[PDB]
Parts: sequence; structure tokens; C-alpha cells
Amino acid sequence: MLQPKKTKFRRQQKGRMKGFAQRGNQLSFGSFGIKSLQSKWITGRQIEAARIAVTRYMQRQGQVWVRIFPDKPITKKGEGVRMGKGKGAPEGFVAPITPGRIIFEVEGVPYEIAKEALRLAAQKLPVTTKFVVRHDYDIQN
Amino acid sequence: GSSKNGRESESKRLGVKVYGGEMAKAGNILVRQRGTVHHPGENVGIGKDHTLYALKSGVVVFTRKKNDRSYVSIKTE
Amino acid sequence: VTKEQRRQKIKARVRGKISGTQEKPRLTVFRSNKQIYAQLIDDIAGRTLASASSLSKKEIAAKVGDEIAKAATEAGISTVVFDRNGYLFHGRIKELADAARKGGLKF
Amino acid sequence: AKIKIQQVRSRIRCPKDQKRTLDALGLRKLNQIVEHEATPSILGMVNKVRHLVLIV
Amino acid sequence: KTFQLTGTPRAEFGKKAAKAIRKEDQIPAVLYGGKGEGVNFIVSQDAVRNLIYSPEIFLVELTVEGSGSYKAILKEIQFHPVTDRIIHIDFLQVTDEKPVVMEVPVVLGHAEGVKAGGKLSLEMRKLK
Amino acid sequence: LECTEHKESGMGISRYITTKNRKNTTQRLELKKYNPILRRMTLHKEI
RNA sequence: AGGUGGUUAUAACGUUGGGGAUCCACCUCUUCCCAUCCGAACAGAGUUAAGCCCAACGGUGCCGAUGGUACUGCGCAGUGGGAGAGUAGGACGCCGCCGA
RNA sequence: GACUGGGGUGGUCGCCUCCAAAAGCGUAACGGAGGCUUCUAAAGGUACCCUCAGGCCGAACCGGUCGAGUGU
RNA sequence: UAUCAUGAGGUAGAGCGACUGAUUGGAAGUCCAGAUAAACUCCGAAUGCAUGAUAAUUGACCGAUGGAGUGAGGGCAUGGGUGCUAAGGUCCAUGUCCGAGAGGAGAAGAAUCCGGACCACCGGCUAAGGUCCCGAAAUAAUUGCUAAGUUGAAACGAAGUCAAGAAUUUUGGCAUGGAUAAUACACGGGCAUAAGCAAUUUACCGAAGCCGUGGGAUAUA
Ligand SMILES: [K+]
Ligand SMILES: [K+]
Ligand SMILES: [K+]
Ligand SMILES: [K+]
Ligand SMILES: [Mg+2]
Ligand SMILES: [Mg+2]
Ligand SMILES: [Mg+2]
Ligand SMILES: [Mg+2]
Ligand SMILES: [Mg+2]
Ligand SMILES: [Mg+2]
Ligand SMILES: [Mg+2]
Ligand SMILES: [Mg+2]
Ligand SMILES: [Mg+2]
Ligand SMILES: [Mg+2]
Ligand SMILES: [Mg+2]
Ligand SMILES: [Mg+2]
Ligand SMILES: [Mg+2]
Ligand SMILES: [Mg+2]
Ligand SMILES: [Mg+2]
Ligand code: NA
Ligand code: NA
Ligand code: NA
Repeated sequence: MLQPKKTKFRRQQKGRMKGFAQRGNQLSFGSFGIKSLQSKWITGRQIEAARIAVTRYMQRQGQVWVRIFPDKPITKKGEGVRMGKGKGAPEGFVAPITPGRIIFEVEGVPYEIAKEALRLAAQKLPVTTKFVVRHDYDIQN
Repeated sequence: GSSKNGRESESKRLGVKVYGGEMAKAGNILVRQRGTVHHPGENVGIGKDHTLYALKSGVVVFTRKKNDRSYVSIKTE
Repeated sequence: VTKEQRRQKIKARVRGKISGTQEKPRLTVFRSNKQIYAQLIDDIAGRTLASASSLSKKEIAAKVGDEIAKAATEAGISTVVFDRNGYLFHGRIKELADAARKGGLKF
Repeated sequence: AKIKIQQVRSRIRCPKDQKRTLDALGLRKLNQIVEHEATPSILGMVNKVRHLVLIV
Repeated sequence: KTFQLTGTPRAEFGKKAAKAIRKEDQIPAVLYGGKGEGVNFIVSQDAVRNLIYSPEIFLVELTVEGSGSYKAILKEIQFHPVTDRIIHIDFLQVTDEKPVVMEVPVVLGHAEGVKAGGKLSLEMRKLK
Repeated sequence: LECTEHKESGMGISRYITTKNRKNTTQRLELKKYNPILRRMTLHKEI
């Protein structure tokens, strides 16, 4: 699991994802990446599946960065439990993301199959994605 | 299950009662606060619970100084 | 901690209470390793109304206080208020204050 | 100087502050015309009820 | 290591004006620096082949129809969060006094280097 | 541990009501407060 | 070259260099005023090194546009308001009173 | 006895503080977190005098540069 | 109610070597670089609020007294909590409507769009929405797109087609496959290749809204 070791409060109110990402929308540390076109909660299971997919490809060269961390706790009520009487049982952590936020990024890798590895990662996510490249990258390496 | 919460206390109706530019009389309460969020100045007293009140009649003035400290004073005559 | 910030702390504490007006003006007293000074101040427009200086020395301090009282009586000041100005009210400060009391300066 | 304001849309489902602005202008009926000096206060009322009135 | 750019003056300001300018497939830009005042002008997306390019390509000799001509560098570029299009450019006017600060690509041990317009003050690029 | 005690030795009578911790003060309090009859006077505990 | 104020540090901190018939400060001595284990501070009866004052430095801190963007009122992207951060840069104070 | 996403079971019932609360005040939920049913003869009043807590250096102690306490 | 003037905010947003708690690389400290928050803040709006002065405007604001009813609410929009970012769910806040509200369009609908019914009239103008027939008014004019009778739900696939580009490739418009159960089925129906979709212009239809004519009633002057 990808989650914090400690938190001040075990519970959190469900917020409201509002607009576009104003930070973490440009490509630092890397050359290629994927941005999200939608607003959604992303689970650690989905993140690990996407990273495993992107790293089974590409062999073991290059570097892979995930730039979102799930730290919002969520609960679920249960079967036969009626409404009310407080919060339900914990069910892990999620990361809230907005359009324009970069999820995954890769470096040190040829473009033609970085485009394929990132697509393989993006097929295991509940958001529509967009491929992005650095605005200084040249074709001849 | 059950919840271990559900408690609250009554709200204390704090805040600025007379704003800068208004006319106040002697003994009028100007600010209700917890601690000196605002400080007393000329012709303004402070009570046991840090309540700011006017010693004389006049016009309430709010002013800021170093450390962004806010002072409340009464301008008379 | 140096004497400058010590005396600045004491001066701020004393000015917390004391202040001088057109009537009842402030009476600052400066003491150095030699000589002494006294100044009568209105703390509204920042105008000094009278002063005295040296230009044992308990006699010198008492003479300075009496001269300040004479200047105050010449300028027409009946009541004053006197601040420690960072010094403990003892020694030359006490002597100068007693001399100002023995003169005019009804305070 | 004098300008003419004519109500063209209904006040139904409009908020009370807008209804009271219409009253302050003096418009109580559809297709009613009032005449007022073009002071900044009157212009502010017209701005507040711009989606209901016409300058004729 | 020398680019040539043309521009036209900008008069209206605000979000409505900026939206109109961007809908006409253009980018608002500002040139500031040195002494005296600066200028606000309009660049074209097609006219820009500078930021989307491998090398530095500094010294963007600028010709604004509302004033004279100058030399400057890419100082700040604003991108859209989603479409990743250019929405605003800011230029730092370069003078022979007070040499400018730049970021220059490295090799392998070689760089592009700069001495004219910018005497000194490089930082780095792609140090990996 | 805390308790209410009274001040006495008036001049009708003059009483002052006040609390005191008995374990902290096994002894009897004595404070000169006032007499609304005339003036200041010493007042002692034990009512 | 001191004291005493009004201006929320554009006023503070720092570095480097310059200062003495007297202005301040360090400086000798504790008998009485007073005082702490300690005259270090509080209390009294040769110096410019340092405090202090002067100057140069944009260094550490402060201030900070124009433009754009976020957000937002109007029950509509038409009509109004408009940041924060950042970037240019500004800045090593200013207005009094008494004294010599 | 009442409340109660039917009732029962469980939990709760007065007061204080924060968040829910939408930048005046006020504002609900079996919404999210905690406390109280006291204490001080000084821990009250006043005059005077002091300044925590932490990091490095040397061996409870000497010196130089930026959170602690306030009974609960 | 509006305008102007004055005043206090800590929300949205933003930012966190400006603190607290999380987080990421880093090269137990430290340096550099990501990034996060209802119970974080070095910052910080738009609206809202208070006071005063003007203007417009009703008229009903305030006192004191006679008489009450209500104290089961509901839908929609916005800001939120809760729930599963489910419910024609539930709990608050700000508006609005149904309740207590008729009339017009949507085939037929309590609260979606337009609009507040004193009475009469075989008069006229409009609103939303419309103008081939059922059914009032254009088989009006001009310019394009669609060939699916589309028309009158998504990841994900060809790209059928038009258009705009750049160095294969992007970009939008309209279509197409994904597309699915039980009495007989739908653009309301006929039917339409425009009578579909997009844009513009002019006429016209269209309500118990407005005007006209006749007749009453209730108040303020
Ligand atoms: K601006
Ligand atoms: K409790
Ligand atoms: K229908
Ligand atoms: K017809
Ligand atoms: Mg409270
Ligand atoms: Mg019951
Ligand atoms: Mg509030
Ligand atoms: Mg926020
Ligand atoms: Mg509010
Ligand atoms: Mg009831
Ligand atoms: Mg009820
Ligand atoms: Mg309901
Ligand atoms: Mg709902
Ligand atoms: Mg009913
Ligand atoms: Mg109604
Ligand atoms: Mg109807
Ligand atoms: Mg007609
Ligand atoms: Mg009709
Ligand atoms: Mg009518
Ligand atoms: Na509650
Ligand atoms: Na700013
Ligand atoms: Na800034």
C-alpha cells in the first residue's frame, strides 16, 4: 500500500474538486509524461497497477516517477447498515486529481516506445489522459 | 455503531459592535474579543474579559502600527 | 544584554504610564559618568519648554534641579510629572527630584 | 438629464432585492414607463435591474 | 543564436481583451528591463518557433510597430494547464551594461556559450 | 478540602464571606478589612 | 559625534574604512547612599580598541510594480470586480524640539 | 421518560473549546475531535528587578547566533 | 433600494527552508528541487455586513392595544455535511416557486420556460415557443453540413464525410460501431432528404401579460 504512516485525524470530509491544476502541470525531472483530463479520486491499487504496467515494458532503463500521493482517507458503510450513526469502516486512501495534473513521467528512453509504455500505464486508470513531451526535446536524442 | 461525538457550547457573540466612523457614548461596548485582538488607545478602556469600551463620547477610530497591531481610540471635540 | 537595551526596556516601561501635555509636562533627566541634564517636554507637538544642565556632585545635581525649577517658574509651569527615564530613583536622581521639589514644580 | 425606463420582463421568480429596486424606480406593471433624472443612484438602480428594463 | 521577431501594439487590457487576442490565434507579450519604461505587444503562435526548439536561441531582436527595435531574451512563458498552449510571454531587455543571467545547454564538456549581449552569468541546463 | 469561613469581631456586626483550603491553612485567617460601623478593624476566622 | 519624539524595517541586521581641547563611552577605588557568591549590573568618589556617531557596499532581511492567470457578483461566459506567487526593480531613511 | 433514517438493543440528555459555518452576528445532523462538576493565603494588590526554549563549540558550568511558559 | 464616504474581516484562491501535520526525491543533520491540508497560514479577493449623507420610492417601518392562525412542509438553483461526488435520500445556509396560483408552450407532468386571473367584448399588440397536415401562422429568402430516417450513455475502434493546417501528423463540425427482455410500438401522429442540423434577415401566429371600449368596487390624496 502507498499511504502515510501517521495522520492527525483518522477521518476527513469529502471536499470538492473545482478547477484545473495550477501546480504540477509542467514536466520537471523528466522528458515524457501523461496528464489527466478529468477530475477524480485515484486509488493506490490503480496507481500500483499503472506503475507495474509501465515498468514491465521499457525493460529497466530510464526513470519512472509518479507525482501524486494518496493521503485522503475514505470510509464505507457496509451491508445492511442504515443511514446515520456516524462514519463507516476505513477503506484505504485516495488522491484527488483535477484536469491538467501530471500523473506519470519517464526519462532516459526512446520516444517511440515511451509513447507505448505510457499508454499501457494509462489504460489502467479511471481517467482519460494526454501524452506530453518536454518543450526542448529534439528528435536526434 | 455509535458516535462518540455530538457536543458543542453556546456561541459567545463576539466581534466588533461599533465600527470606525460611528458615534459612541461613554460606557458603550466597542469590541468583544478573546485576548487583545485590538488594543485600547485614547479614551478607551479594557475590561476583565478584554472588552473594549469608551470612556468618553466621540468617534471610534481604528489605527494600525508596527507589528500590525490594531488600536481603538475615541476622538472627542 | 547591554546597558543600551536594558535602559531602552526600562524607558519603554516608564513611558507606558508617563506622558506630558501643555499643562503638566514630562521631566526627563539624563545622567552620564560626568555632568547631568534635565528637560521639560510637551509630548503632543514634541516641544521642549525648559532645560538645565551641568555644562562631590550631589550638589551639582541639586543645583541643576533648582535651575530647572527656576526655568519652569520663568516659563510659567506650576505642575509637572517626572519620569525615571531608565534610572533607579536613588542617588543623583533622588537628589535632583528633591531639589526640583524644594524649588517650584508642584508635583 | 431625464431618461425613460420601461419594464419589459416579469418580476416573477426574481429576488426580493430586485423587486424592491423596481418598486423604488416606480415600475409596478409590465410595459410601464417612468421618467427620471439620470443621477448616479438612478443609473445604479437601472444597472441592478438591467435584465428587466429598456431605455426608451 | 539570434532570432528575429515582429509584434504589434496592444491597447485593451483585461480578461475579455486577452480572450479576444487569444481567439485571434495570438499571444500577449510584454518587454521590460533596464531603465525607462517597457512595452506590451502581440506575438503570433506561428511566428513563435523559439520556445519549442532544442537550443537556447537567445537574442530575440524584436520589432514592435509601436516603438523602435530592441534585443531581449525569453524571461517567462505562461502555458495553459490542459491544452499546453502559450498564453503569455515576458521578455527581459538586454543591454551591454549589467550582463544578463542565462541558462545554456551542456554537452557530454562543452556549452553553447554567450559573450555578446550577455557577457557572463550562466546557471545550467539538463545537468544529468 | 476547600471550605467557607467567616470574618468576625465587628462593632450590628461586620462579616466577610470567603473560602479557604483547610489542609493548606490549618490555622485561622486574620485580615484587617473594614467595619461599615466605623472604619478599618481586624477580622478573624471561625465565625 | 548628546538627549527627547512622530512616522507599521523603503527606517532593521551585516561588512569595510574614519573619528577626540569636549560631547558620550570604556576606564581606577569601594569609606559612607545602595547593592549581588562576585561593586559583572545596580549605587557613588589612559584611551578611540569597543559601545556610539559618519561614510561606502544591494550582501541578510524589508518593500514591490505592468501584464497575464486563479477566484468571484449579476437567478451566465454577455455584463462588472480582481488576487496570491513570481518577474522587473526600490531601498544602507524621513519630518520635528532642547542642548552645547 | 424522551431522542431514534420503524421499534427494540446499544448510545445520548446540563456546561466549555475547535471544525461543519459559505471572510459581520447567528445557523442542523445517532456529523468530526476534545474537556468540566475545580483550584490559589498566593497562583490576589502594588513598587522594583529579571527573560525562556533550542543547535554547535570546551569541560549541573563559561562564552557567540535565533519553539518556552501562562494550575487544568 | 441605489450612489458616495468610512470601518472590521480570513472564506474562494494561493502558498507552505512563513509555522504544525503529511509527502517526494534527495546527497541522523544539512543543501537543492517536487508538491499537500475542514480542525495549517508569511498572504488574500468578489459578494455580504455596520454607520453617515443624498436621491428615488412607496407608503407600510416603529409604539400601544382587540382578534388570530401556524409551530407534518415540498421542488428547483447555488455553498456544504452525510451517503457510494447513489436515491423522487437525508441534515443546514442563501434565493425562488408550489403550498395558498388560474392562463400559454413543452402530447399528456404541483413547483422546468413565459406569465400574477375585478367583470364583459365575435377589437388590437406581444412573451416563451413556433409558421407542410392533424393545428393558428413562411411548403419565405440566403449560405453551408448530414445520407445515418441520424434527426424532427462511456472506456475504446475504424476514421464515412467536410473543413483548417503543420512537419506521417494535429485540429475541430456532422455522422458510424460499442448500444441490451419479457401484453404492441413510437419524432404525440401523418409523414419529411427537408418539413433535419448550424447561421442570418424580414413578415406573421401566439396568453386571463399590455393596450382599446363599456361597467363596478376599495383606499390614499
Ligand atoms: K494585475
Ligand atoms: K465527554
Ligand atoms: K414528448
Ligand atoms: K395551420
Ligand atoms: Mg463555539
Ligand atoms: Mg419513543
Ligand atoms: Mg461568521
Ligand atoms: Mg482552498
Ligand atoms: Mg457570510
Ligand atoms: Mg412540535
Ligand atoms: Mg417541525
Ligand atoms: Mg426529499
Ligand atoms: Mg440530490
Ligand atoms: Mg395545508
Ligand atoms: Mg405563491
Ligand atoms: Mg401551467
Ligand atoms: Mg402580430
Ligand atoms: Mg387574447
Ligand atoms: Mg389584465
Ligand atoms: Na450540533
Ligand atoms: Na501581487
Ligand atoms: Na509577489
